[PDB]
Amino acid sequence: GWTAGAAAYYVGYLQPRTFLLKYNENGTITDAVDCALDPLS
Amino acid sequence: NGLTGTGVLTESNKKFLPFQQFGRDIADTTDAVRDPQTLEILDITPCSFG
Amino acid sequence: QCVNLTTRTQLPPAYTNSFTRGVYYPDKVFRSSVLHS
Amino acid sequence: DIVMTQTPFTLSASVGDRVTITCRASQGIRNDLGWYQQKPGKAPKCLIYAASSLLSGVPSRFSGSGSGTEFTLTISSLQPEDFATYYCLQHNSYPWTFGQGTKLEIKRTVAAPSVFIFPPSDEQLKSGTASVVCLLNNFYPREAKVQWKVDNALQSGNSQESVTEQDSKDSTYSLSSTLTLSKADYEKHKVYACEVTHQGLSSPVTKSFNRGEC
Amino acid sequence: EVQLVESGGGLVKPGRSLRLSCAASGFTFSDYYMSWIRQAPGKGLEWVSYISSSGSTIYYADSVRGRFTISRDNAKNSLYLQMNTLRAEDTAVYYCARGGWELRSLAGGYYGMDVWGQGTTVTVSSASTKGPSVFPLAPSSKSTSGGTAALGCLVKDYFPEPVTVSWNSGALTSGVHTFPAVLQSSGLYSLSSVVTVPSSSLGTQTYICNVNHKPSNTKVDKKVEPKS
Ligand SMILES: *[C@@H]1O[C@H](CO)[C@@H](O[C@@H]2O[C@H](CO)[C@@H](O)[C@H](O)[C@H]2NC(C)=O)[C@H](O)[C@H]1NC(C)=O
Ligand SMILES: *[C@@H]1O[C@H](CO)[C@@H](O[C@@H]2O[C@H](CO)[C@@H](O)[C@H](O)[C@H]2NC(C)=O)[C@H](O)[C@H]1NC(C)=O
Ligand SMILES: *[C@@H]1O[C@H](CO)[C@@H](O[C@@H]2O[C@H](CO)[C@@H](O)[C@H](O)[C@H]2NC(C)=O)[C@H](O)[C@H]1NC(C)=O
Ligand SMILES: *[C@@H]1O[C@H](CO)[C@@H](O[C@@H]2O[C@H](CO)[C@@H](O)[C@H](O)[C@H]2NC(C)=O)[C@H](O)[C@H]1NC(C)=O
Repeated sequence: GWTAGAAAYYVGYLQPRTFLLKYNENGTITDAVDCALDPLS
Repeated sequence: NGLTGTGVLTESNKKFLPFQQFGRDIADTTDAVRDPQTLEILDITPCSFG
Repeated sequence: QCVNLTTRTQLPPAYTNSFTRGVYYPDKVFRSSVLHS
Repeated sequence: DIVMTQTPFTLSASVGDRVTITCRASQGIRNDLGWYQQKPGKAPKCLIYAASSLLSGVPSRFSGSGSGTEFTLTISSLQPEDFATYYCLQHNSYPWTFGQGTKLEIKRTVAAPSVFIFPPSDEQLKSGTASVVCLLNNFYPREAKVQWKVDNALQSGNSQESVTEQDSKDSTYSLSSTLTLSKADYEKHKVYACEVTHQGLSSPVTKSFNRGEC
Repeated sequence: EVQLVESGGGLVKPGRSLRLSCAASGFTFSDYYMSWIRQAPGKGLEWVSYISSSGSTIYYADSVRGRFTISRDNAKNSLYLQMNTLRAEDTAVYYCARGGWELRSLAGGYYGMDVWGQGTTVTVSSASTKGPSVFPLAPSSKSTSGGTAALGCLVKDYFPEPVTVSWNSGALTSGVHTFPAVLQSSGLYSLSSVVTVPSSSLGTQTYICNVNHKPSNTKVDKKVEPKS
């Protein structure tokens, strides 16, 4: 008798991407942008 | 730790994560370092100026 | 030692949006107030 | 507990043909079954460990098929290193219970035995006991019958037999039956006979002697 | 590699006790059930005892319960049987076996009884150690048929199971066939070894059976000749 609960998980896949990453006034990355993701970026 | 250079060493306020040893500026020069024996962070400032 | 307890009830594959997730440090370098690529 | 039954139980085959062994169970075991092989005089070794999976170093002619019950081991293209006794064991619940074995014999054109009867030696009759030996030499079907008769009375319960391993050259068997009497009881009868029945004999063969006739 | 050895067997008169020991090498001994498994002569395999780690769960057989006692020592990597008040149906070859794999940890190997010991022989007989009595079974016309005739040697009434009879100091290998020893009601063994030889050669050459009894020190050569 094995019961399973009601959690969840999520799976996504990686691609070769170029990222723009700003860190913070003390290390730790606050934000990054994905180019090739709209003509704006 | 094998990285050679010249300059002035001063006490720092930067605070490294445990997996970090060197710190780099925008010109990619090493400007901070963690001392491998006292585990304190130091700033490296060039010597010529003016 | 093995028991496969599965039920043959397939399942429509759902999807959801990872908006801005999954950003790691791709090095062991320290940096402050910058915009690295 | 959980009992196991192996169905073939003394299977006989030629060399280079298909062989099936079936093993059933008295509960629901999922895939926890192992097949073991014992050659005479050694320790048993595992061949299949989860009803379909060979071990490392087992040749690819053994095959396992399985279910809740009704497991099967198959040997295709038999080779002379594969003649042994095969057990099935269940790994599901403790205590782990064995099957019953299945000896696998080598085919051989029906061969009738040479029969020979030996009276007791004069040295033994001094000691006070009489062994009467009857020998059956070379023979495929081991399902031979040895009937002792003393003065034409079928003798029950004073004989012992043993049989040899299937011969590595001509794939035959040989059998020795010993009838044991006291000197006193030996000296009370005349004709000692040994009547052998066997598939290679159209009617049984009797070898006999007459106590006290040079 | 991985190995299991045993010791302690031999011969015991019934109503007395024995102790079998088994030593392992190459495992993590606390991650496996251990088992003792007997095999009677001329019969099949049959489990005797199972024990889990720390000795909490213990299975005996219905034929042996209340007389045998398992024990483990995970520090010394050792398995035991204390066999009390032995009987004549305990004459068997015993095996130490590992098949446990203990479903709470991350062990290695296969799931099954993959590794085995080598076997230890226990013989129960109020006997002692007696020497064989030998007779020659003469070649006779009742044994003769056409081109060949058979002659042999009957070696009977001995307890210490390993006994050997050769023909002509090991010369004749053709037709020489020693039959399995038989265990009488008296408790002593007996056997007879026979060889066929061309009927033209009844008495012509040498046919002397060399009887050697290794637990004792018996060595006797007996010649077999046609009946007087
Ligand atoms: C790095 O930045 C964080 C926030 O961006 C700083 O955390 C705050 O520090 C001020 C004063 O230093 C405190 O008054 C706040 O309460 C802090 N906020 C939190 C959420 O902790 C942090 O001090 C900075 N410096 C480091 C980590 O060395
Ligand atoms: C490296 O070795 C030095 C000594 O060779 C250690 O320095 C000691 O640090 C403690 C601080 O807990 C002081 O109380 C001692 O006086 C120091 N010794 C000397 C000789 O200065 C240092 O701790 C060592 N590195 C590590 C990580 O322990
Ligand atoms: C788990 O389910 C599978 C499939 O239902 C069983 O695995 C066998 O899988 C092979 C191919 O991988 C098939 O050809 C067999 O027919 C399957 N066996 C059966 C009996 O259908 C597997 O037996 C199941 N596991 C357990 C422990 O029952
Ligand atoms: C681990 O893998 C090696 C092969 O890399 C196996 O070694 C083979 O063992 C079989 C059985 O004796 C031999 O027929 C092969 O010749 C061996 N090959 C080599 C390269 O040694 C080994 O059996 C494997 N171990 C286990 C436990 O499966």
